[PDB]
Amino acid sequence: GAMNSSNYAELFNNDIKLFVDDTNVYRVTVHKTFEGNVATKAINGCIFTLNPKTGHLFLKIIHTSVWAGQKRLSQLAKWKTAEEVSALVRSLPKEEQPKQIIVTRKAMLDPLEVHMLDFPNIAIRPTELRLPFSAAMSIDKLSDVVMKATEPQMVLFNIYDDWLDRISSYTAFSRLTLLLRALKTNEESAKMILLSDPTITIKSYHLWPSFTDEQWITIESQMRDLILTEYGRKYNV
Amino acid sequence: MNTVPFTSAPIEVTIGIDQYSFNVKENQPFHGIKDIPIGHVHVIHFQHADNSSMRYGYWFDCRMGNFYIQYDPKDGLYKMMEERDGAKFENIVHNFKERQMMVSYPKIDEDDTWYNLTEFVQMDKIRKIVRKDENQFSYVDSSMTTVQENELSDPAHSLNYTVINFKSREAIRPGHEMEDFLDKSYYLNTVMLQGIFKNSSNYFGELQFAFLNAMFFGNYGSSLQWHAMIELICSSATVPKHMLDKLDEILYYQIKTLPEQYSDILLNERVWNICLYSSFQKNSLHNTEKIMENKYPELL
Repeated sequence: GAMNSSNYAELFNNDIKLFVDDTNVYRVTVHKTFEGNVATKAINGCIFTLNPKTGHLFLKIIHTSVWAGQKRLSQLAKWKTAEEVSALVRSLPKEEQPKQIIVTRKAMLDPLEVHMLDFPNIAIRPTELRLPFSAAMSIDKLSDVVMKATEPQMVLFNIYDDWLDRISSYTAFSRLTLLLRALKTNEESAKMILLSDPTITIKSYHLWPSFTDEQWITIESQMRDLILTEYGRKYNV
Repeated sequence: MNTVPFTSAPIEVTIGIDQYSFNVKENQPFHGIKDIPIGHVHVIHFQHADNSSMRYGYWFDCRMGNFYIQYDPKDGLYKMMEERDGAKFENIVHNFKERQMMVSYPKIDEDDTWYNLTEFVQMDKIRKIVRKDENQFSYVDSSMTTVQENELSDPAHSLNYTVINFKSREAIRPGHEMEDFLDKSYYLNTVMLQGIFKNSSNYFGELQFAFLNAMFFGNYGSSLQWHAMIELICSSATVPKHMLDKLDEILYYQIKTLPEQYSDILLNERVWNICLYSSFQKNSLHNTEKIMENKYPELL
């Protein structure tokens, strides 16, 4: 059934699984028309499909042309997310196909289930976890490849960079969710924490800075403080 | 007007005939039901006074043979049997009528209720849902499971309703996932009407038979089937106008007949709210919407 705090270790076992987040598929700016009505203009989006064990990210870029002359776009966006995940699974060799797909939003269940009818042994699960994958587009290199796309494109990343060389997938996921939670709560302050020190760079082939083990502890502490500092403002507590 | 004689009533029982019912006392000199209207199916049904567990009954058509009821003290129920000897049967019925040992099917001349509930129900379709080809009449009870309930355990005792499943390859054409899921017209019109039922009359027969089994036996699988066949039409954008008009009439008489006190168990909130207020056909069921709003406003 639902993935929660109770069954959290299951994310790091040897059963292939993928998180699917559809938050950034259909993205708009709302603006005024010359007549003083309101209109939306779509921008490029992405499906965020992540193997939490390996860090492998299947970033499917959703080009604005998808939406041209379509109606009920927030509804279509769930079905298009499901079409593209189903197509990804069918493209993978059998031994690479997931056993489970966990959707971060319950509205993706029926669309994904219907598109995956050909795969009755792949479980489609919701989660009770509130994962911060919406903040994916706060990661500069992911944001850049999405906005520059001129056509539908699939880009493959490791969202853990080379972390699994030094830490477990449990710890790598904890680090990723803390970074994304911070970027989601206060993007400016999170980016300042990550790039404030000029001597620490991001490798051409990486998403995040090249931090030593001790620098990661400091960064992780600064991220926790940011999230509490911000929660201190929100609620005045 | 045909007759179903009873050998005797050795156990205290509530006897149903169609929408009517009578309490019979233990060893009361009851010998059956006369004046049963020719031209419809009928259902004769039972609920023992000493064990209300297992409502059970028999669907029959008096045109297909001479049928009687006899209590079996071994299996502990009223059984239907066919009398093949025409002259023995007529002779038995004539005797019981003379001694006025039979209740009269109590049909008011103005009242089309039974016709309206069974308009599309045919014995030959019942005998394919309820498989026991040695008998011309069909046994149903409270506890019998459907083929679909059994998939999700004795095949011989199943209700073989047509399986309907909105998240099945049968319901969803490869490459038309969103279209077929949001608009079930393909599934209704091509798969079910043209494909399996052949026509709207057979589809309505099964819908009406599922309802009556749900109402008279509290058969939960039957109730699921009735709701599924309503939802499949209401969730289709493209339905022939004659089918919508007929559905409105069918559902109106089902809601009209339903005991007021069973609406909590026999009506599915989600299906009715969706069908009347959100679906493609929300504005196509005027009679059904007015009786539901006036009789069961809490459900909605």
